[PDB]
Formats: sequence, structure tokens, C-alpha cells
Amino acid sequence: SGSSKNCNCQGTRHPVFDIAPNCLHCGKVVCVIEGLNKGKCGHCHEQLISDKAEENPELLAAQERLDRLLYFQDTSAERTKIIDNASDFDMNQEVGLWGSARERALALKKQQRN
Amino acid sequence: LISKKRKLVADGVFYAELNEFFTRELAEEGYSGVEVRVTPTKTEVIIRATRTQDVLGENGRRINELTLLVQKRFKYAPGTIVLYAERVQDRGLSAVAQAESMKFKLLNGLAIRRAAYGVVRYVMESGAKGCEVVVSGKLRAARAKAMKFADGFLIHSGQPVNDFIDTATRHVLMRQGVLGIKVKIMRDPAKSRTGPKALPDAVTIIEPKEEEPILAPSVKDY
Amino acid sequence: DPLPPQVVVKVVSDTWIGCESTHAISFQHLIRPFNETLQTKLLKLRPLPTSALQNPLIESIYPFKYFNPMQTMTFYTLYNTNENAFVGSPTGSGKTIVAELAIWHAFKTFPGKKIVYIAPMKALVRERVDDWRKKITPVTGDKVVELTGDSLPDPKDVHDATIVITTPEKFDGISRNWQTRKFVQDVSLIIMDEIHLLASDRGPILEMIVSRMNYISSQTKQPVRLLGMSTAVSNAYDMAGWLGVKDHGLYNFPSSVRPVPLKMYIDGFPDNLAFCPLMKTMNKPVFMAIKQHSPDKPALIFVASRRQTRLTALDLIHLCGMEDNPRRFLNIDDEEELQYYLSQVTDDTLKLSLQFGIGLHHAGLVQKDRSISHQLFQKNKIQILIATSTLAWGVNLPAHLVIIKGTQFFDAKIEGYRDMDLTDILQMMGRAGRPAYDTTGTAIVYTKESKKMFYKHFLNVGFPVESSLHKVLDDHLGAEITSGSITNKQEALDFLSWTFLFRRAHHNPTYYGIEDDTSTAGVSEHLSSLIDSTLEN
Amino acid sequence: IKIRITLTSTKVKQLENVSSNIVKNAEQHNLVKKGPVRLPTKVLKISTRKTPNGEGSKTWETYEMRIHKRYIDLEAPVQIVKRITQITIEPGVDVEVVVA
Amino acid sequence: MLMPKEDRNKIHQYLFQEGVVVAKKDFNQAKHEEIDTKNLYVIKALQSLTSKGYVKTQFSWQYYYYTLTEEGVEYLREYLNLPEHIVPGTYI
RNA sequence: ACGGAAGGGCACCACCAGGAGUGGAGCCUGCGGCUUAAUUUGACUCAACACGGGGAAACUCACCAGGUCCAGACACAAUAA
RNA sequence: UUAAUUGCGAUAACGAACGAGACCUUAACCUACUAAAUAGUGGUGCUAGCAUUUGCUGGUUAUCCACUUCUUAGAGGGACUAUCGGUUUCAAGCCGAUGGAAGUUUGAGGCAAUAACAGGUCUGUGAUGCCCUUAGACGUUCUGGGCCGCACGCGCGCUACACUGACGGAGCCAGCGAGUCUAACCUUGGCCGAGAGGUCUUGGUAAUCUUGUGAAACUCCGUCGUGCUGGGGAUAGAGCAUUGU
Ligand SMILES: [Zn+2]
Ligand SMILES: [Zn+2]
Repeated sequence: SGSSKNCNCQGTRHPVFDIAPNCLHCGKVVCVIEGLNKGKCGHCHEQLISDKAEENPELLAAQERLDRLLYFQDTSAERTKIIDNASDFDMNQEVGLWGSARERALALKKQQRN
Repeated sequence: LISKKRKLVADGVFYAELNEFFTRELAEEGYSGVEVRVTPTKTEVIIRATRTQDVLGENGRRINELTLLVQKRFKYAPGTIVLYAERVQDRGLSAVAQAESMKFKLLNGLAIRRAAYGVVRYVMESGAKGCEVVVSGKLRAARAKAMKFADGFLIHSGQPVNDFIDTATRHVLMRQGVLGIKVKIMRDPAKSRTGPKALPDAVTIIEPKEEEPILAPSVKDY
Repeated sequence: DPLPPQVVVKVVSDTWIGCESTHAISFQHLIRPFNETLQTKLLKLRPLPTSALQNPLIESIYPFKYFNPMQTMTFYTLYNTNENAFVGSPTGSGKTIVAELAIWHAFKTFPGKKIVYIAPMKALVRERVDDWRKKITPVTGDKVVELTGDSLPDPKDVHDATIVITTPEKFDGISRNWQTRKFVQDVSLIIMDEIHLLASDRGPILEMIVSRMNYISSQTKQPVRLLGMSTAVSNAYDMAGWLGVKDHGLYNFPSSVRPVPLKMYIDGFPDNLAFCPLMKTMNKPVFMAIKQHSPDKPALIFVASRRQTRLTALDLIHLCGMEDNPRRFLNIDDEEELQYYLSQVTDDTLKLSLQFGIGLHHAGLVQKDRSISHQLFQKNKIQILIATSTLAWGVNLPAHLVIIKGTQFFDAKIEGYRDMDLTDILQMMGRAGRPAYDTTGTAIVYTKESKKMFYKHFLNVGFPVESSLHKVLDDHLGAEITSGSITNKQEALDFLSWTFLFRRAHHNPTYYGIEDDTSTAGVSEHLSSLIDSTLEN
Repeated sequence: IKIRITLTSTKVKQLENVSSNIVKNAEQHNLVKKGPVRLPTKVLKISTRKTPNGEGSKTWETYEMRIHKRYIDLEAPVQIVKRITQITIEPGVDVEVVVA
Repeated sequence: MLMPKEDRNKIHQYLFQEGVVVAKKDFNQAKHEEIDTKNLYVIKALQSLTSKGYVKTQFSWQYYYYTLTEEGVEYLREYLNLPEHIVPGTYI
């Protein structure tokens, strides 16, 4: 957009620019506002967006656990649970299976067979 | 895009609806007025009563439905209104709460003088400067007649009346007619905790400090 | 996570019907310090691997090409900017790599400086030098000189030193002479680890140092860069509000997200045995837990006290007899090497314990014996690393299982046993998990049921860092003021105005003893009373 | 930025408290501003016959409300603005914020 | 009321998920809030149903607030033919 | 409490010295009366009569001559896919 | 004596309480505090006319600077009948002069005790006991009338009966208040029409647009002339428009 407003928030108060999140020369994080207003890096004025075996083996191997690391924090809701030895863990998905007792009517039926 | 001259009266109109709404819904719990607190991105309404648990309901079922009930008609976005419940203090010194005792005590068959005498003793026992109970209607006779019960002293004219005296009016509906109940409570000015500490027509003179004459010059140095 | 409308406290009669007594409690005093700031992880996927640093000398070392995402919002913010930032990473998640950001921050702008590292314990001091003496000096030409209570090097070496590691107690003495110590003139950046220990014994010493640079930075009109390493800190706003850090640059993640996952188990134990009988009930579960949770992988146990170090080995070895391999997990197939290794063992418990694959460690042994119990673990000769809670600060033991052997530690001040604080066990949880060796880590928190419900609520969450300097306030008040800085009592109020206690006293009046008024004005005279109470003493 | 905030509450006593803190925060933020411009207080009058029926001497009563408007102009980056809106919240006082 | 029952169905199920409904005392405005049919059918569909202790009414400035009962919602459940303990109006 | 008893006090909803008037004419408006199907009705000394905030073409409307609708919830019994 | 059992006093009473007063709102003073392009002023720039000799009258928002006298305020002070002189057991007080922004409870209101009316209202109320009606219902709704109907009696008012006027031109001044969002409110300005009014945009949710609401009585010039006249516009006829089905 050509705006001269250098938003140096580094994504603190704005979402990051998904296409170009960070600078490759000085590591500054470019937010969404910092993205469209200028295609050049704010700090070092380096180009921000250019106009498996081939890649470096560590780089594609690097991002594997970043996806896991984001997965860890995304799926951290159940990671905070405590196992303990006094929890029911009721074997129930979300309900008592419609509150009806006929699936265990075979238990005494088996006892009848016994 | 609403005129401020209309926006502000709207709040008074808005405040007027809840007061009637709650006093017709939570009266049996001893409804003691409402407070409206607006905040950016969410507005909160505080409800005060004695039987807050009955106001709350089991797991706040009544509180949850009251919010939604206010939510649907008052046309707010979801999550913008939250209703709280808290115990009203100084239950003796509360005109709206105390007047409901008349409404309860009259409906069960209790006599008039004893019921009014019970309240005036109760309010005075709660550290009140004065009380006033007025009952009007058809009282055990065809002719209407109004009794008045008072204790202590009260003021009747001027701004301090609007500050130290709170008035409550309740209509009692019996099978013979409608009875009117009026309660006036004179709170202690010293325990006001806000504004005036005493009536404007009273003056306090500090006691002089007595010191004997020196009768001889003396000099004190460093 | 969803804020409740209120908090309801219910009381019911167990025998009578309808005897209900309940109260609803609201909360409106939600203030900005009363808020976990935290930071969510956002997509900055592409890192700056090694080559994006523009220094061949640095790129010639640190063969790490993987650039840590766990420093994403940090990255190069501290590399170029000259503003304070708070970076907290538990376990081995940047103790080495982040500690070198001081060289990258400003050392290239002005080289040949004496930027000082500060370590809260001498155990941290030894490792901060041994590893980095062959990593920084051979390439950067910068020598590392130790400044502790046991080492007193020549001042010329200290002045010409570049990497200086000093304990806060020893750093206080140098800072006690800050007016005339010509050595301390080149401080541009200070790097610290284990910040959250303000509540510890060295915390008042640690806290008073940080406040000293604040006046130095303010009076001299140039900033003194500060960097602190710690664990997840609940009161991050006061952490930001007192350290003078800016918005750009910050690092605080919860214990849920780590490079290695951690699994916590809670075990309550009865409230009848005072301290003596409550090891016999729980020692047997400890043995099976090692077999249950660490089949063929290293474990680690931490006894309560010195005597518990011995008794644990006595029973565990005894219980080890009733199973297949008496010398279980000895990992020494060569008998000739076994006798050579057992030759160096000196006496007592270590003599008859090392054969069982169980290691013992306590502060009653020869210095080389402690290394022997750890050198074998480096080769995974012995799995059990039974020790006392002092080792939770020292060498990074690559263990997987960490069992909290009991709770409550004896205090001579109260002539009794007082419970653990949530600053040691939180760090104790960091020992579990072996980097690049196993996927996840496990730990158990053997304790009483009475504190079980409490800990289950807060072990994952934790508590804010507090300050307890007003127990030894007389000693460390004269650290900066006895030089003749302030002569009037009016400025004494401003003296603590830049301290962490001033931040927390208004925020937490109840913790600091204030019970009359919760307003900021009410704290003022109480703070003045603390100022007053010192001078008559 | 030239951010603008206005106060249109009905009770003066809290209004001064809201204005007093806002102005003292700004000066210790060291921000350029213009002082609180106190707009004239508009009085809303409603005259009505006292009696509900038509009987009796013709007596009229005039109820009133007072409306007081204070607005203060500020100029500062966005970071200071957001926390200002987050603080100084008082009952019966509504504050609207506008930029440029 | 002589009119098709599918209108009863949606308004009754609408009363089910939240449990609270309001309706103006304005006969023949032909529009009710967030309900496709008109008021007179909606408004009179409840005090024909308040009778057997099912739902409540509040006059309160002729605005006709309505709230249901614990047995009333269960009574409404067989009308909707859904499993028990599935979705209450004040469910946790 | 009352008095078709006597003192003393006050008051431009009493007078005094005056000013402006009204009452005299046209018109507006309200009430009574007449009339009508209805000319809806309350108030009749101060303390009713440009008062019911009542300056009504439809609504308001309460009256008259007419035409529709049922909003009788609910229960019981009845007809009955 | 006071507006006031407002207060003096002679006293078998002293000391008090409610009502009055006190109190609250508003109008008067501040070249004092804090201020303020939505309020002004002065100066500085551009710019028009007259005089030109240094000026006067204007206009101008990015042409800038300063202040708060007038303007809006928030916090305060100020009057308590002040001082003096008269009259009074020389007490409450009253009168005159001086000063004062204010000296008739500073002017005006809000509230306003014990008690009484068999005062008015069920036609304000989803306030109401009882009675009455409840399905060709006195309920509700649609059409058309009436509430305005006139030989009359009264009550509050608007016009006026003329030169202190009537009429035509010009002079040209206020305050209280209000105004549109899912609508069509208050309207400037341009054009058309005598007028009513119509038309297109404009500004305004309002100290910033209507609005300086250029209101009227009034001031100055002219016409009329003591003639129920150019006073007064009742009762009427025709025509042109507005609102609303
Ligand atoms: Zn940004
Ligand atoms: Zn860059």
C-alpha cells in the first residue's frame, strides 16, 4: 500500500504475516500490517519476499517438530491432566449411552447360561 | 447514531424496566433494588436480595435463565450481559426489604398493631434514628381508616430528608380490599460513610483546653 | 479458562433436611497484575539457521543448524535492540544457547568488554565455566575468570576477563564497593538464571542487586541491559513492571509445552505417621514404580534429608533381592573392569551399593566419590541416582524418572517440619526427560492426601514469584545507602519504590502482612513503617 | 493519531474524578493535549400537572435532569490508548473514543 | 387454534434449547422476533400451556416473559422425541 | 367540637392610594338548558366551568345506526381419520 | 418584635423535640485558581475599498502566535443587614446615611409537622373488594355519524373602539428550548411562483447546521385626518395551495 507507518510490533498486538513471518537477515517478525505497507524489511532494508534432498537436510527435518511443537501447544488442553489413582475414568465418551441399561442385560444372561 | 439527550434518558428508561422486572419476579426473595454497571464490550447487572440462593437457583439455573430472559428481549449480543447475586447488608435498615415483612405478615393473618410494632422495634434495634409505619385501608371494618406508628424522631422537610430517609410503598391485596404500607427509615448521619455526618442545623463546640498562667518568663534553647 | 460469573460457597447440614446455609461470592478486583499474560505460539515457521547471523567466527562454531522455535518471539530481538527482555525456558531448553545471546547482543558493537554472568548457586558457577571455557575462549580469544567465595583471582585478570560468573552473594560484595570499585564501570548487559528464587534465602540478595542497576541506569542516564532466565512465572506483569523490560522481546510459556513431554503422577499417603513410619509404607511403591515406569531407562530419586539417603538405599537394595537379578542394571559385563571400578569406592554405604546398579549421593562423601556416582551414570552403568534436593541445581542429569520421595522438610526456625515450596519441585520436574534419548518424561509426586488436593490444583499452574526481603531488610538496606547517597528520610520511600517489593506490596498486601487497608495509600505508611521499623533497630 | 475521548455522564462529582485521573496520567506520560473543554450543561425539563385527575387547583411541577459533557483531546501511539480505555471505569459514566 | 401444527413444532423446539421466550402484547403485528410465524399464534400457544403447571408468565409492562419448569421441559421432550439428558435449556 | 358571643392578630387569593381590567360589542372556548339516535361522560362557592394536561374528521371514543371476529385458558362427557 | 410560639421580656418554670428557619436548585460579583479552534479576543500573514501620511471598515481555516476581559464551565471566596447615627425595659429589633455586585427573610422557587374532608379520580394503571356482561357479549374489530348540533343563561379569554393612532418604506436588538438510523426531524442556499407553496443539493444525533432563531411592541422618514374614516375586521362569495387514506 506504500504506507510509511513502520509497524514494529513484531506480531505482539497484530497477527503475523503468514506468507512472510520473519526476516531472513535480522530476524524481525513482520505482522500483517507490516506486510502489505512495504515489501522491504523495516530494520535492515533487506528483501522480505523474493520477486527433499535438494533442500538442506536439517531445515526440512527442523520443521517436523515445530509442527509438533505447535501441535503440542494446540493440543495442550488434555496435556495438563493429572493421572492420579482416584479418578473414575468412566469409560464413557460423553454420556451414559442414552441412560439405558440393556447392553449389560447380557451379563446376567451369561450368568443364566452359566 | 443516537442523540445524547435521548441516549441518557434511554438508560433511565432502561433502568426503569429492570426495577419493575425484578420486583415482579424476585419479590418473594426480598428484592432490594438493582444496580446497572456498564463496561466496554460487556455490561453487568448486580441483583441484591436476602435469599440469594433462591435467586441463584441450583447451579445458578435461575441466574442463567434470567440473563437469557433479559438477553432475548433487550436485544444484546451474546455474552454482553452477566448477572451477579450478592447478600444485601444491613437488612434491618432497608426500606424495600423491611416493607416486605409487612406484606408477608399481613397476608398470613397477623394483627395490625403487633405487626407494625414488630417492625418499629426491629428497625430501632438495627441502630436507626427513627422509623415510621403507615397502614391504610379497610381494617376490620366497613369504613376505611389509617393507623400510624412512630418511634424516635424524624425530619420532614428539606434536603436532609432526601438523604437520611428512605421510603418504601407496597400494596397488599387481601380478599377484602387493597392495603397501603408506608415505611420511612432515618439512618444515622454519623454512620453515613458518605456525604454529611450530621444535620445542617446542628453545631459542635470543642471543649477549651485549660492551662495555668505561666506567671514567669522562661527561655528554652537548643 | 471461562471466567465464572461468581464463586459459590455451599454449607449443608448432614442430618437435617432443609438446613441450608450458602453464600455467593463475587469478584470485581481483577486488576492488570492479577492476570496471567502468557504467550500463544504463532506461525513463524521459517527460522534463521546459523548462516543468517553474519559472523564467520560464530558460524564456524555451534554446529547447531536447527534454530530453536522455542525462541520464536525472541529470535533476534535481543540480537540488535538494546532494551531489556525476559526469557524463561525450563530444563535444558536454552540454558546453553540463549546464554550466548550476550555476545550476539552488543559485544560485536563494542568488543573486549567484561559482561558478567550471575549464577544463584556455586554449582551453576562450575558448569557455566567448564563447558564454555573450551567453547568461547578458543575462538573468540576471551578468557573466563571465576569470582566466587572460594576463588579470589588477581584483579588484573578480572579486569581483563570477558566472561565473569559470580554468585549474587559474592556479586553483592563487589557491588557493595560500586562507588570506588573501578573494575565495575563497563557493565552493559547482565545475564541471570533462575530468576524466580526471590523467595529463597539468596533472593533478597538477588533482588537487591537488580534494583541497584535501576538507580545506576537512572542516575547515569544510560541503560544497563538486563537478562534473566527462569521457569514459568505467574506474575509476569510485575516481572515486566520491575525489570524495566520493553514490549518487544519476552518469553514465558507454561509447563505444558516443553521440548520433551512430562507426565506427573500424584500419590497421597496417610496423615497419621509423623515422619518416621512414613517411609516403610511408600518405599515399596517407589521400587515397583521404577520397574513400572522405567523398564530399561534411567531413573532418579530425591530423598528428603541426609539420613533418608541411606535408608532408601538399604530398603531398595533389600527389595531388589526378591527378584531375578540381584545386581540388576549394573551394566558392567567385564568382571575385571568391575573390580577396577569398585577399587576406587572408599567406604560405607557406597561400597556395598554400587554393585546393585543403584547410585547414592549426599553431602557427606569425598569429592571424587560424587563424580564416580555420576560418571557411571554418564555411561548409564547405574540407573538409580538417589540424592538429596541439593542436586536439583547442579549438573544436568539425563534421567527419565523423578520420584518426589515424601513431602514437608524440617525447619529449625519453627522446630518442626514445614511443607515444600513450589520453586524446588517445579525445577525438580525438569530433571525428568532425557534429550534425544526418549520421547516423554515421567515423574511422581509422592505426598500426603491433605496436600494432594492442593498440589493437584497448582502443580501444573504454579504460584507467582514473591519477595521476602523484609526479614533481613536491615542487612541489605545499607548495601547501596551507607555510601552517603541519601541523608533524609523522605527519599527513603523512593529508595524501595524501584524494588520488586513495592510492586508486590500494593498488589499483594495480605502476603506482606498488610491487613488494614488494601488501597495504595494504605500501603504507603506500612511501607514507611517498614522503613521506620528498620531505623530504630 | 490525535485520538479523542468524550465524557457525557450525568453526575458531576464522578466526572471530575474521571477527568482528574485522565489528565494526571497524560502529564506523567508526557503527552501533548488540550485541557478538558467543559461543554455547557443542558437541562432537560418536563412540566406536568401534579394531579392525575382533573380536579383541584392547577399546580404544575417541572422535573429536571442535568447532562454534563467533558471531552479531552490526546495525541499518543496506540499502546497508551488501549490501556487508558481499559482503566478509569466508573458507574454512570460512558466514554466513547474516536480517532481523527 | 385452527392452524397447521408444524408451526407449533418449531416454536416448541425453539422454547426447548434456551428455555426462555418473550413476546410483545401487540396483537396482529404479523411478525415475532426470530420466529417465522406471527405473534397471536405464538403468544396464545403458551398460556394454553401454562395451565398445567408447565411454564410461567410475567406481565411486567405487557411484555409476557415466559420460563419453563423441570417437568415441563421433560413433557416437551416426548413432543420432540429425543433421548433424555441430551440438551437442556440450562445445561452445564 | 360547635355557637345567628366578645376581644387580639394577620392577608393585594381583604381593604387602603392607585394601575390594569372583567362585566358593555364581535369572535374563540367550557358548562347548564333545548334538540336529537347519540349530541358519551366526571367535576357545581372559594376548593367545577381553555379543568380531566379533553386544540375529538378516521383511531383516541367512553355515545348512536349498522357488519364481522372470539383470543371461552383448562378439566369432564359428547362427534369423530 | 418578626414573614414566622421569629425572638426579647414579666414570670412556677427550666431544658428540649417536630413545623418555620436551617437545607437544596437557580439569578446576580470575581480582569483571582484551573482551563478551553464546538467560545471568544488581540497580533502576525494573504487579500478588497476609501485615504493615501503612520489609519478605518472588511473577508480568509491549515497562514501562524499569545491570553482567557466578555463566553462555557469545575473548585472557591464574598453578605453576617457591615460601619456610623437615631428610637426602644435603651433587649429583640425598626429607620436614615456611608461603603457595597448584592442590605424589601439578597430575588425566586423545591421540600414542607399533628390532624381533618365521608373533597376529586374505579375514564391512568396487568392496582383494586363486590355487583353486572361474557359469544346475535357492555370484549375486540371494520363502515358512517356524534362529541362542533341552537329561541337562550353564565365562566376564563382573543380582537378592538383610534392620532400616545392606522398605513407604506427604511433603522434593527434578545432569551428559554428543540431537532433524522434504519428514519425520513430541524433546514440553510440556488431556481420558480404575488402569496401560500414546490423543486435539487447542503449542514446537523448538535456550544460547532437550522440560529446572531435579524420576533414583535419599538426608532426615523413619508400618506391619512376627527368623517363609525385609510378605525374594527364579524358575516359572506369565488379562486389558488398545504397535511392527511
Ligand atoms: Zn503490527
Ligand atoms: Zn531484516
